[PDB]
Order: sequence, then C-alpha cells, then structure tokens
Amino acid sequence: THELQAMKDKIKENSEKIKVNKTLPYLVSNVIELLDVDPNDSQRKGKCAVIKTSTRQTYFLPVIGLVDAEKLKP
Amino acid sequence: TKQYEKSENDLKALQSVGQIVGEVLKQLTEEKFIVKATNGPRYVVGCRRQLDKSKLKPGTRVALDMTTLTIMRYLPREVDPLVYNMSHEDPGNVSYSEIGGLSEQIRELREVIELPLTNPELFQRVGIIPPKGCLLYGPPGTGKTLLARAVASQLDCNFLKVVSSSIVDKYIGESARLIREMFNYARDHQPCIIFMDEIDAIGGRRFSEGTSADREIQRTLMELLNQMDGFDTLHRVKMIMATNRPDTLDPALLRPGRLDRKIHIDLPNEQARLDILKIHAGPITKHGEIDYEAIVKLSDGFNGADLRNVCTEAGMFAIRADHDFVVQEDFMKAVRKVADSKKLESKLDYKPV
Amino acid sequence: AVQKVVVHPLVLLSVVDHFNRIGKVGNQKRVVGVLLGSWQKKVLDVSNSFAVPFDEDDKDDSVWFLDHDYLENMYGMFKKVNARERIVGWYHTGPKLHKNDIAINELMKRYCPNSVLVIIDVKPKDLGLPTEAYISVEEVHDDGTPTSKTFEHVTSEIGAEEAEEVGVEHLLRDIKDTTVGTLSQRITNQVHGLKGLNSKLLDIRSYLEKVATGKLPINHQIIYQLQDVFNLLPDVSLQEFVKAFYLKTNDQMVVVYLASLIRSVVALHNLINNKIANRDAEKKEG
Amino acid sequence: QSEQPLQVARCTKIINADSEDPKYIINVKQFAKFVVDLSDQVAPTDIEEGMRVGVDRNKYQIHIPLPPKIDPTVTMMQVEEKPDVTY
Ligand SMILES: Nc1ncnc2c1ncn2[C@@H]1O[C@H](COP(=O)(O)OP(=O)(O)O)[C@@H](O)[C@H]1O
Ligand SMILES: Nc1ncnc2c1ncn2[C@@H]1O[C@H](COP(=O)(O)OP(=O)(O)O)[C@@H](O)[C@H]1O
Repeated sequence: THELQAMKDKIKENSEKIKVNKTLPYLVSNVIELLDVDPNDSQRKGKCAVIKTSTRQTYFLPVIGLVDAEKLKP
Repeated sequence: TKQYEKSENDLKALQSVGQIVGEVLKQLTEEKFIVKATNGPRYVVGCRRQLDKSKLKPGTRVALDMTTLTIMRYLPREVDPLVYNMSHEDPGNVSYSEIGGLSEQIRELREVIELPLTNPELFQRVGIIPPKGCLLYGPPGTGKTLLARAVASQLDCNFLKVVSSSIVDKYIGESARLIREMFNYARDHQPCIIFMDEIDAIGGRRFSEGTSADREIQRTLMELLNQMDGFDTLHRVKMIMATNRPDTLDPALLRPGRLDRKIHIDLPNEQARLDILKIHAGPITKHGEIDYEAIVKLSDGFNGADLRNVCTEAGMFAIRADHDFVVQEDFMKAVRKVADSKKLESKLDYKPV
Repeated sequence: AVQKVVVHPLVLLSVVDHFNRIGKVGNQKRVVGVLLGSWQKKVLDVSNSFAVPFDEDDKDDSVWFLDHDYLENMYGMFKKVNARERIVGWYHTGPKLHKNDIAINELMKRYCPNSVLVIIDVKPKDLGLPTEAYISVEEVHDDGTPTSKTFEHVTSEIGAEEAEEVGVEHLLRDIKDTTVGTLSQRITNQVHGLKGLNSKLLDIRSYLEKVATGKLPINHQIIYQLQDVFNLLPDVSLQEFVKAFYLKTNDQMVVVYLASLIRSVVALHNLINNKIANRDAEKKEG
Repeated sequence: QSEQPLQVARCTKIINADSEDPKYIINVKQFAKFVVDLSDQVAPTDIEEGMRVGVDRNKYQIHIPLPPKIDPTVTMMQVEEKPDVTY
C-alpha cells in the first residue's frame, strides 16, 4: 500500500522526461484529424492523425500524443 | 496516481515518429509502387505484408515509412475546408413564412430544388432532365441572401454553404481545384446543396485583359466551367447562385447548365409589404393601436430589411424618450422621415439583368 | 501460445561473451541471464538481452537466486533507451537443464505472462543449429497426475534485420557465397543427411539405453505410440509406389530435355561466335 | 575567432505572442514559424510584439531584437543628406 509514493516518483521522473520531451512545441503547425483502426486482413488497435507544418509539409501519425482527440477539430 | 502513469505509458507510445502522408500514384511490381510526396518527389517503395493492392489501388491517399518509406497505413479521404463550410445556421425553417413575399419566388424554388431530390421519377415520368442548380439576382427589393439562408435550414436534407471570399488563397490562386476538392465530397456526401453569393467578382470578364490578378481569376473560372462541363454528372448537388448583378458573368455561365433557372426579387408590393410588416410587427410589442396599412400607405417602395430595421429604429428612435410602449404615431413620423433619409441613397440601385 | 522464436546472433553472443566474463574466473555451473524478447505476433523475435550474476549450490541442487534490483533498474535502463524491448524470459548455457530450472521461470512469471527459457551453447560442437528453446506450460498428463510442468520444446531459428546483417555478413570472410546451384545444395545433402543419420542413431541409442538402464518409467508413456508412428510407414511397393517410379521418370523427361536444349543453344552461340572472332583475328593479324 | 559567436544570429525574425513568462512564438519569412524560448541576455519587458529579432536557429533562441524593417534603397534615394545652396 506504500507503493503509491513510488509510483508518484516514477510519474515524476517520467514527467520530468515530459519536461525535457513534451515534446517541446517549437515549430508552429496545423492539424488534420481523423479516427482509424486496423482490422486484418491479425486484428490490432490504435488510431491515427494528420498534421500540417510551417514548411508546408504534412504527416501521417498515430494519434497525439500528447494531448488527445479531446480538442480539437483541426 | 495510476491514471497519471497511464498517461506516462501513453507517452511511451509517442516517441515513435509519425509517418509521412502519401498518395499512391500507380504501381510497377509488388515491391515497386509509384508514389509521390506532397512536395513533389516521386518514389517507388515496397508495401507492408498485411495489405493487398486491392486495399491500395492507384491514385490512393496513403502513408509511407519515415526511413524505408514503405507503404504501411492509409486513409482514402481527407480535407480541411469541407465540414467547416457547413456550420452556418439560420433560425427557421419558419423564416420561410418570415420572408413575406413572394409566392412564385417562394413556391417555385421548392419545385426547383425539393422535388428533384425526393421524386426524380416525376422527372422521368415526363422525361425532363433534372435541373441541377438555381440562380438568384437583384437587388431590386432584397432577400436573395436570407431566402437562401432560410431555405438551407428549411429544406433540411444535406446542404453546404460556399463562402465566396477566401478562395483567392493569396499565393498560387489555383484554388479552383478546391471546387473539385469540394465537388469530390459533393459526389461523396451526395445529395448535398451549395449556395453561392457573389459569383460576379469571380465572374471576371477578361474583356480587355490587364495586369496579373485577373489572370488567376479567369483561370479559376475555367475549372468551374469544366466541372459543370463534364465528363461528370453533378445532378445530386444543387448549385444556388446570387450576387449584385447577373451581367459580368460572361455568356458561358449565363446559359443553362451553369445557370439553370432565372429567379430574382423586385421591390415588394405594398400588399406584400403589408405582410412584411407583420413579421416585423410580430416580435415588437407596443400599445395596441395599429394600422398596418398606415405605414404601408405612408412608407412606400422599400425592402423588408429597410422597413424592419427602420421600423425597429423608429421604436429605438421613439424609445429615446425613455417611455416603453410606443404607438405608430412616432413610427408614422420616424419610419416616414428616417427612410426619407434612407431613400436619398436609394439612388442608382437599378441594375441590368 | 509460443510457436517459434527468432534468435539473433546478438543475444547468443551476449550470453557467450558473459561466458568469457565469468569463464575467466570460472568455474562450474552455467551462465544465466535475463532474456529480452520482442513479440510482434505469435512468432517470437529476440533482439537484445542482459546477463545477471548467478550461482547454484549442488547440496541442495535445487537452490537458485538472481538479483532483482539488477533486473529492475536495468530493465528501466533498457526500456528507457528502447521502448520496444521487454523481457520475455531468461536463458542459460545448459548444456542440459537440471530439474531446478523450472522454479526460475515460476518466479519471473510475475514479470511476464509466459516466460520462455532459452538453453544456449557457448562452444559449437553438435549437432546443428545451436541453443534451444523451452516454453513454460502446464500440460498435466494423460495419466491425470497432479499438474506438473515439463517444458515444451520451441523450434529456434537464426535471423537478423538490417544492421545485425551488416556486421556478421562482413565478419564471415571465410567461405564462398553462396554459391547458388553448385556446391550449396550438395553440401546440404551431406550435412542434413549425415547429421540426420547420427541424430536418430544416437537418439535410437538413447531409446534402447533408456530401456536397458534408467527404468522407470521409462516406457511408458509415449514409447508405444511414438514407436508405432515409426512403424506407420515401412513403406514400399507394390503397388502405386511403382507407378510413382516411372512417373518420376516422366518428370525428369522435361527437365533433361530442356537441358539438351540449353546445350544446343549454348554450344551454337559460343562456339560459332568464338571461332568467328578467332579465325578473323588470326587471318587479319597473320 | 569572433566569427563563431553571434554568427548564427540568422534569421531576422518577427515574434507573435507571449502567453506567459517562459514562452514565445516567432515568425520569419523563410517560412519557418516557431514557438520557442530565449537566450538569457534578453529581458521579457524590453521586447515588442511582431519585432524583428536575432536568433540561433538551432535552439531558436532570442539573440537580440533589431528595430529596422523596411524599406530598400528607394528610401535611401528619397532620403537625402548634405547641405548646399543657402539663403
Ligand atoms: N423582411 C426582411 N427582414 C430582414 N431582412 C431582409 C428582409 N427581406 C430581405 N432582407 C435582407 O436582404 C438580404 C439579401 O439582399 P442583398 O441583395 O444582399 O441586400 P442589398 O439589396 O442591400 O444588396 C438578405 O440577407 C436579408 O437580410
Ligand atoms: N446538344 C447540345 N447542343 C448544344 N449545347 C448543349 C447541348 N447539350 C448541352 N448543351 C449546353 O452546353 C453546356 C456545356 O457545354 P460545354 O461545351 O461543356 O461548355 P463550354 O463550351 O463552355 O466548354 C451546358 O450548359 C448545356 O446547356
């Protein structure tokens, strides 16, 4: 029952890694949002998201990471 | 405590880098598929082992690895602007009856739009081709924008408004493609409806050509033509068009097809203006003394908003006295006198057809 | 459960170089460490690992212990640097497991749902692909005895991905590669054939030796059924096996016919063109 | 020897907003837009919004703000100096 402080230490150490890898906001970007899951054709789970950039590029990424689909539509 | 570690384990999945978007162009062999980055370099890579090329096909939006660039995951359809043109909402519905006149403007547009949707058999019963669009114009009288706005939430079904402004897109005004990019979901979400205000300034003539910003205009027009010039059937989309004048559009638009029907508004009759004041006099409560024809016979040759706003302005001009309820006395003065000032700039409002 | 495991040369060397670690100080027993596996699917893959100091008394041949702080924070080290890596079990150098190796897996079953133990071999001798794989499972028995754990053998294969291929493929510097079609298949006919001879030979030598010495059980159980599976197919003709003979003869027809066709094409082109350029070079220069 | 320090001060970049003390977002004409921090030599209250600044584009720090913006030599043609032709 005393391991709650130990888990508090591992979430402080890993959130310290969230302080060094947030991962930091630097480059400005814009979003494109969608929901997906992969049946095959074995079965797995997950979700994806899309993004814009300041360099005009676009990327296909497993769902953010860090904050979630909570907000927003892009 | 445990949920925080869950968000930590969430972050243990996030160090994995996001892949690169891709469009599968065509294919060569099972290890080689023509693909291009959004920035233009074309590649041929291998797939992952779960997929069949029936799950890919040429001309398919996909994703690639960040190093091997291998085909892994995908989504068929995406875009930014589409749904964000949907969300404008008009109170009514019942605003249908709140536009006052006019019947053959009101009623015919129902037969022009509604019945095509529900009963295309009644088109093939006679054999007539379905009208795929509609056109308003003006502004004698007014209401071209609200009657649209009203019918959108009235007719219900699916409708998507086209904001006429941002299309120019600053750099590289090629955004006529976005109409296809919008038409593609109009072929997906079909049926769906489109209102367009201001087709005239995007109706550029290239009459006597000049400078630069006209060239991007006329080019953005060529697609609008070809999109309706198909090679395609847009019938499940209903294109509604209204603007200042139906003149500069050049004859390409002015023919049916692109412009399916001729509908417009004129100065509402004082008989119909008698009704336009009711929907103005409804939301305002006063002392019970009213003669509707008084303002109708005094105030003459106006528009619904012009009447209403000044009628409300009269109530606002009359409430300047700080008293609450106001008889038409002030209104038989204010609306009379105030609109006289408003009819000073009624000059030069009469435009070609 | 676990069907087959993929053992890279990196984990094997990671045990053997630790056999140099405690081998220079010696002496007896074996090299035991914690296995880091990667499970993408029913087929198991192995990438990295780490070894922990281990000692086992003989007195008391059933006494064993490992350092959990080493397993804990180093897993915290390797999971940190690589989030894909996790412990799928443990390993030891054998060569033959003593009966005490079961409880090691039973202790680390709290870490992983199923811990597969990998016996390895530091000194290559016989008979073939080294090491071994045993998965922890409860098979009970057909005799209805109280449930006991006899580890089932998991087939092990050697593979790599990219960089682990780069290192060893340059490190061979020994024998010709492959070469495809000539020496390859026939040396495999020697190895797989002859190592298959002495395999079942020594294995049938154990079949009779276990009946001669080592009873009980020993014999039972699987002896009668397994040996009858050996007696399933003798298997000779008559009849249809005679039909397969000249049918196989009819199969070699086409390929050897094609062989004579390549002979005519290769002889035509090469001989004609060479004699042309030969007689021409001689008559023009001479 | 004086080259290595201050040489990476590229690129001249205008800022956008500062939500709180540590954070800034800066925007350039290279198309690079970044929400990024400062070098400790720069105080928060001494800086203006939409201000051309120097930056080390590796960290994307705040090196120094530069007042000038536009305009090219048509100014320096229009802008004139020196005396002559007195009373
Ligand atoms: N009875 C009415 N009440 C309020 N607004 C009205 C009424 N009748 C017409 N309108 C206005 O007229 C607008 C469309 O006319 P438009 O041509 O855009 O105006 P204008 O003639 O001033 O250019 C509608 O958006 C609507 O707001
Ligand atoms: N058989 C026909 N003969 C002449 N015009 C037609 C015929 N069928 C359709 N049209 C009209 O031609 C228009 C499309 O013609 P198209 O050649 O694509 O336009 P554009 O010549 O501007 O490229 C439609 O609006 C339609 O009204």
